[PDB]
Amino acid sequence: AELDQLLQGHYIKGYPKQYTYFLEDGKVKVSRPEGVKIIPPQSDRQKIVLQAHNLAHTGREATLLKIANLYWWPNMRKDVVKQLGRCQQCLITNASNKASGPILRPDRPQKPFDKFFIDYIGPLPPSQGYLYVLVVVDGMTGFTWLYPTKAPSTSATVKSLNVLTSIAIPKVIHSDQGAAFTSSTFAEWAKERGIHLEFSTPYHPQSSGKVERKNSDIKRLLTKLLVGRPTKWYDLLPVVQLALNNTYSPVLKYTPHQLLFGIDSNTPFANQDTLDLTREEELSLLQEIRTSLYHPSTPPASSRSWSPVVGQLVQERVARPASLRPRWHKPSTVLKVLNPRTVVILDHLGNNRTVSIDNLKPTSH
Amino acid sequence: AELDQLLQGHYIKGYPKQYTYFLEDGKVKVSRPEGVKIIPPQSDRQKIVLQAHNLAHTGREATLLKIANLYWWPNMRKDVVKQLGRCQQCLITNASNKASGPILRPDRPQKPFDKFFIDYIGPLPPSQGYLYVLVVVDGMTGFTWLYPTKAPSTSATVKSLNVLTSIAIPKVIHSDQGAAFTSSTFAEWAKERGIHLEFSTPYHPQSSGKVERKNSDIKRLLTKLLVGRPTKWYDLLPVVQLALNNTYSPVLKYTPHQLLFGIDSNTPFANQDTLDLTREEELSLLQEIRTSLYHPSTPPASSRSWSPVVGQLVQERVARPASLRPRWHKPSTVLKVLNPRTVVILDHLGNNRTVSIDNLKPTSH
Amino acid sequence: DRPQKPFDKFFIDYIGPLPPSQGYLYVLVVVDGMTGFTWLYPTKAPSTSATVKSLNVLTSIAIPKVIHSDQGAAFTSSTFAEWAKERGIHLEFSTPYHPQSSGKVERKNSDIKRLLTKLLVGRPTKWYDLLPVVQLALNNTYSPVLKYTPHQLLFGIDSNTPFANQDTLDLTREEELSLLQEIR
Amino acid sequence: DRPQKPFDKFFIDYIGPLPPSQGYLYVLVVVDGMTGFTWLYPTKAPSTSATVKSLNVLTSIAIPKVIHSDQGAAFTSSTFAEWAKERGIHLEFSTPYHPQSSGKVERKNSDIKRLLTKLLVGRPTKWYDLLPVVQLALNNTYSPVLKYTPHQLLFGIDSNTPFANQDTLDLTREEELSLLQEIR
DNA sequence: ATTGTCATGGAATTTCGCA
DNA sequence: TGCGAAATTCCATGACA
DNA sequence: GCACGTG
DNA sequence: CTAGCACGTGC
DNA sequence: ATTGTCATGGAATTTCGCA
DNA sequence: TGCGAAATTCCATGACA
DNA sequence: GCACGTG
DNA sequence: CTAGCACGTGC
Ligand SMILES: [Mg+2]
Ligand SMILES: [Mg+2]
Ligand SMILES: [Mg+2]
Ligand SMILES: [Mg+2]
Ligand SMILES: [Zn+2]
Ligand SMILES: [Zn+2]
Repeated sequence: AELDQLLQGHYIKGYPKQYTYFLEDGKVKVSRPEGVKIIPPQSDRQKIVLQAHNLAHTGREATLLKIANLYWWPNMRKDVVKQLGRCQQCLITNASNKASGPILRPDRPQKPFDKFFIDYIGPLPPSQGYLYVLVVVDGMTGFTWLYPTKAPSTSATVKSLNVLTSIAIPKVIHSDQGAAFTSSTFAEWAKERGIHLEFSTPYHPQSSGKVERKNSDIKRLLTKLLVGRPTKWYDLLPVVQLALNNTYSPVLKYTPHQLLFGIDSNTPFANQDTLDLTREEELSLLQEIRTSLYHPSTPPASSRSWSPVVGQLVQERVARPASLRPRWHKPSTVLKVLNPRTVVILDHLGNNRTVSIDNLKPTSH
Repeated sequence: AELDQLLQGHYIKGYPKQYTYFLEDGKVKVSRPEGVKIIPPQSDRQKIVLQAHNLAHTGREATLLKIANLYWWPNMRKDVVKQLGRCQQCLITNASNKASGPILRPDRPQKPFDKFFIDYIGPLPPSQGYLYVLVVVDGMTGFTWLYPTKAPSTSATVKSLNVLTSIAIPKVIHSDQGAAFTSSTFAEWAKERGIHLEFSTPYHPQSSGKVERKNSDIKRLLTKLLVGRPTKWYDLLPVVQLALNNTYSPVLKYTPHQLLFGIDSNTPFANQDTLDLTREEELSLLQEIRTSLYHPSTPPASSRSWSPVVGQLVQERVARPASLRPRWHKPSTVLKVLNPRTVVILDHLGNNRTVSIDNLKPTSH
Repeated sequence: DRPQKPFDKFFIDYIGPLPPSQGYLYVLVVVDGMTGFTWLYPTKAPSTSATVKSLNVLTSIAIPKVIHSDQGAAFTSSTFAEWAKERGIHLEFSTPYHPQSSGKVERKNSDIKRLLTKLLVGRPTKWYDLLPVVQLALNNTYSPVLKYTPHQLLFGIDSNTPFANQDTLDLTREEELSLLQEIR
Repeated sequence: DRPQKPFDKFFIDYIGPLPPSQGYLYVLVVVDGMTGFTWLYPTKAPSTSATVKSLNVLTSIAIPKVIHSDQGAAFTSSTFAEWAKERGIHLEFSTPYHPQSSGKVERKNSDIKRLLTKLLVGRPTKWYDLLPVVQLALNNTYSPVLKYTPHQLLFGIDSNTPFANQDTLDLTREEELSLLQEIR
C-alpha cells in the first residue's frame, strides 16, 4: 500500500532513490548489488522475521542471513532484534556473553571472634562411624576448629559450637544457606547468645571463600597423610587442626596461631623472638601486627563485563535445571543494588531475593 | 665438627666473616639481625628440614619460616627444595601452578567426508523407548546427522553408520575413547570399509570439540523447542537435524548444507543467488568457497605456561581419584612430543600412552 | 530456461515384492533428476506409511521442490498429498500406463533393477545388508552423457570409494540356471 | 629472669565426684598460669583415660611447655607420663599433701569451686549444660592484681561477652537451706 | 538482607657480603 | 658504590566449592 | 508420609 | 555435598 | 598413536547515500 | 571528499563435555 | 559373574 | 555420561 509510491517513482524515507523498484509475480521487487530481493509490506514483515527466527531460534546475524536470502527492506536488523527481545525461549535458554564485574575483596575482620565462617565437608569415607566435618574459621586470624560429625545437622552444629564458644563468643557467624544453618532452631541458638547470623547469597560458594579455601587445605593435608593407607581420617583431625593452625602464610608472614595468641605454644619449631618482652609489650606488638596485615585489591575488570543498575532487567540462573530444560528464569527487575556484586531482585516466584551477580545475566535486546 | 673452625675464628665458604659465632648449651650459635639462631652440623640438617616439612607438608617459604624460627645456615632453601623434590606425598597431591600452552587449531578438513567426528549424547529423558543420540559431524562442512539409540553400544553405532555411509564413505572417523568406538568389533567394521579410526587423547573432550560443540547446539534447540511441554525429543530429532544443517554460521557466512551441496534444497528461505548458473559453474564456485574459509589461530600463550620437552619429568592427572586420594600419578618421562600439546609417556603402569598436556603437570623441584 | 539443479525433482517408485529379507519386501527408489543420485529405502509394503516413514528420513537431509511418481496407490493417497503439502513439495504424476522421467532417470532406474537382480541371485534373502553397497556403486559410476558420477555432481568432489570396475551387470550361465530353479 | 607467658604452665586438677549430669561426674580443671584462662572438661572418672581424652582436645589448640598437678593417680600413671613425653610436655608435681600453684591460680581455682557450687544448688543434675557459661564467666572477669581479664591477656582484645556484673558468689539464705536438704 | 581465598613455586626484584 | 649471588618478594594458577 | 530449596 | 550409570575388555 | 569450537550480541569499524 | 547512520565485522564469553 | 578403563 | 544423597521446611 505505502509501497505504491515506490513503483510510481516517488520517494519515501528509508528507501534510497537511486534504486529501481519494479513489479513481478504480484510482488514489489528491488535490484540490489547482491541480487534482486522481495520487499514485503510493513504489515507482513513482523511475521517474516518470526518465521525465519523460529526455524532454529537463531540470533541476530544468523536470523538476518535467512531473511536476506529472499527479502530486503530498510533497517531489517531493527525488526530482527525486536523479535529476539520477545522470544521467551531464546531469553531463557541462551547463554550470556557478558562477564560478571570484578570480585570484591571484603576487609579482613579487625579482631579475632568478630566473624566466624562455617561450613560442612562431606560425606567422607566412613571413619569410626563419622562422615562429616564442621569447619569453623575465624575471619581475622584464620585459626580453625575442626569438629567430626555423623550428619550436617543443626543439632550437631549446636553441640560442636557449644564446645568452641566455651573459649569465646563471636560477634557474627557467616555460613552458606545450608539447611543446618538456616533452621529456626539454629536461629534461636544464635539469638540466645547474641550472635548475629549472616548468610551467603545462594549457589555462590565464593562467598564462604574463607572457610571453603580452608577446606582445601584440610583435605590436601588429610590426603597426603593417608597416602598408601586406608582412608580413616577421624583420628587425624586433631593433628590436622593443630598442624594448620601453626602453618605460616607466606604472604602474611604469620601463622593463624600467632595471629590469635601473639605467641607460639609448645609446638615444634616454636618462634621465640619475644622471649625477652613482657606479655604487655607482646600484646601491643600483636596489635600493630593485626592492623598492618596485607590487604589484596579487586582485580581489573574484564573487557566485556556488566555491573547491575537499579531497574535493570536481569535473569537469575536456574539453580538445578532438569535435563533439556532452560538454565534461566524469566526476566526480573533489580530492586536494590547492595554493592557492585550483590543485588536484590523481585524473583520469578514474586519474592525479594538477595543474589550474587554471578548467578545473573542482563536480559538482552 | 667442620663447625669447630668457626668457634675458633677461622673462615669457611658460606659463613660470612663479620658475624660472631659462639657456643651455648652445647650448641653452636650465631648472632643475626633477626635474633640469635642455632647452626646445626651438616649431618643434622637433612633431618631438620624433614621434620619441619612434615608438620603440615608445606612448600618452600612456609617450610623455611618454621626452620628459621630456631635455625640458620648457608643456603637453607637449597636444602629445603631438595626435600620438597623427594616428598612423594607433596608431588602427587599438590596442584600445578603452571598453565598449559596455547591450544592448537587444527586445519579444517579439505573435503567433505574427509573426517567425521562422532559422539554420544545421553542419557536423555526416555522418549518413545529411546535414551541416547549418536551425533555424527562432518569436519569440513559441519553437516550433522543425528541417530536416536537405546544404548551407546557398538552395535547401535554400526547400525546407525550403515545408514549414513549409504550416502558416502569417510576417510577418517574421529571419536573419544568411548567403549562403543574402541571395541574390536568397531575396529573391524571400520577396517572392512577402509575407514581409518582416530581417537582423542583420554579425558579430553576438547579433542572432539567439533562434535561436542555441535552437541551444545542440538541440546539448546531441543530445550527451546520443548519449553512448557514434556521433554519428549525423539520426534523432534529430524526437525533439529534439518534446522541446524541449514543454519548460517555468521563467521563463515554459510550453512553446513550450503557447504555440503553448494545449493539450498527446498527449505524455508532457500538461497537462490546461483539460479542462473549451470551446476558446473556452481560447483567451481563451491570449490573456491570451501578453500577460502576463515581459519582461526592459536591464542597468545599465558604469562606462566609450560610446553613439554622430550625427557622431561611429568605427571598424568589421576582420571577418577577416590575421595581423599591424590590427583596425580607418580612422575613419568616424556617419550615423544607429538605436538606442543600432545605427548607420549611411559605411564605409571609401564605402557606407552598418548595424553593431552591438559592432563599433565611438570614435576617440580 | 534456468539450468537443472539437484533437489529440483526426485523420482520415486517402488520395486517389489522381493523375497523377504530381514522382514522387508520392497525397495523405495529415490533418484535425483539432475545428478542421478540414488537413495534406496527398504519397506514392508508399497504403502503411504512406508513411503512417509522412509521419505521423512530423506527429507531431514534435503527437501525436493518436486516429487514425481507413477499413479501408484501409495503416492496418490490423500495422506501422501497432505504430507507433501505440509513440506511445500509439489507432487507430479505421469499419466497411467505411460511412465515418463528422462533418459538419465530411465537409465539409472534400469541399472538399479538390473543391479538388484544380479545380487539377488545367490542371495535371495540377504539383500537387506547389501543395500548400502548397491547405493554406493550406483552413485560412484560414470555417466555416458556427462563425464561425472552422481557423487561428483552432488558434492563437487571425488568419492573415497571410486568404483573403478564397471562389471558385467548381465547374468552368467550358472546364474541364469540357479535363478530359473528359484521358482521350482 | 624471662617474663611469664601463656602456655608456660597449665595447672590441672579434678573436681568431684559431683552429682551425675548427663552421665558425667567430674570436672577436669585446666588453668593457664600466666593469664588465668580456664578450660573445664567434664569426665566420667578421674582417670588417666579421661584426662587424656580431654587434654587431647585442649592440646589441638595449644600445647603447654609444662603441666603441673597434685600427685593424683590419674596424673602419676605411666600412661600419662608417656602421653606427656610424646608431646614434649614436662610434668611437674607438688609434693603430697602440700598443694602449690600461685596466688593467681589458687584464687581462680577457688573462684571455680565456689562458682560451680553456687549454680549446683537448684540444679544438682543440670551442671553439664552450664559448663560453657561458667568458663565464659571466669574468663571474662577482672583480676585484682592486674587490671586485665584472662580473655584480654590471652587474645589481646576485649571480649564480646563482658561480664560487667560481678555477683555475690556467696550463698543466700534460701540457697543454704535447700543445699542442706540435698543430703537428707 | 550482602561481599572470594590463599598455598605454591618459578621469576623478578632486592638485599647483602665484600671490595 | 659496584658486582654476583642469595634472599625475598611477586604473582598466576588452581581447588575449595 | 512427599515435594522443594540449598549444599 | 558425591554418588552412580553406561559399555567392552580381560580373570 | 595426536590437535578445541562456534553461536551470540554489544562495540568497533566500515560502507553507503547523499551532497 | 565529507557527514550521519546503517551495515558489517569483531570478538569475549560460555557451554559442549 | 567382577574389577577396570573411559564417557 | 547424569544421577543421587543430605537436612529443615511446609501440604
Ligand atoms: Mg556448605
Ligand atoms: Mg563421548
Ligand atoms: Mg511403481
Ligand atoms: Mg585433685
Ligand atoms: Zn527464539
Ligand atoms: Zn610433603
